[PDB]
Amino acid sequence: DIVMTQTPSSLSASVGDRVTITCRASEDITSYLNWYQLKPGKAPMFLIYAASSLQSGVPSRFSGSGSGTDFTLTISSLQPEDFATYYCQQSYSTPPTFGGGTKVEIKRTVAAPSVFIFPPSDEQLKSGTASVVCLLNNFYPREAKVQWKVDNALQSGNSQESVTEQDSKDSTYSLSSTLTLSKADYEKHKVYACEVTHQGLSSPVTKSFNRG
Amino acid sequence: TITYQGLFPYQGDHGDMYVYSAGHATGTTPQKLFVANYSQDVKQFANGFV
Repeated sequence: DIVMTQTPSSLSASVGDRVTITCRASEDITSYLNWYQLKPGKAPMFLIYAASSLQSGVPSRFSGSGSGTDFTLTISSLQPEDFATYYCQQSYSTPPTFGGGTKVEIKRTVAAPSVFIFPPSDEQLKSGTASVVCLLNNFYPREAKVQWKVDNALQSGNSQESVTEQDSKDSTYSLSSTLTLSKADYEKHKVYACEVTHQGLSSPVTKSFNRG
Repeated sequence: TITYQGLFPYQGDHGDMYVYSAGHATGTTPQKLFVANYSQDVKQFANGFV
């Protein structure tokens, strides 16, 4: 089956910035590529048909370019609507295959990462499930590395990461990490530390609390 | 006019229908072949077929 790969899986661009997206095909697709814009909570919208003609009801800034194996989608100016997933699908073969996808995040809001640690409340202790919450708020980088160290020992697979969508006021995601331990293991464990590594931050910060 | 006994199909036999079809193709370029599931199907050659 034909395979379509999107060269930019993810990229960062500000408003009014020209963006070029490249779709790569193992086999020739003369003029058979369809571009779809996907925004979360709504269906994908047709942008270019055959990679040569703009779909009706689509802004002129979106452009279809390229032929055969390589096709290019160019947006003259970035817009809030423009910041959505982009898919390139081959129409040449009987089964169409969509592209890897393009993700855009606004660079209008700038924030410095803030870390908070919350101990489990009494009801969690009586229930028998103890969850410690490390809260990352207002962090400018799209991805933040999070590690859990307890009593100088790293913990892996007992933590989960839940991240809200971009605030758009500062264009920064908010991430909460919860670490779950068995009651016997949790009680013997003392200091619980969540350390986050950020390329933007000069030094990874450790926010910790003692058991009790 | 005489009556003869020989291998013959029974009357009212619809039989098995097989149709060959054109493969998937672009306007000027041939593409993937289009075929049915006949290869998987196997039938008993008890006395042969017409």
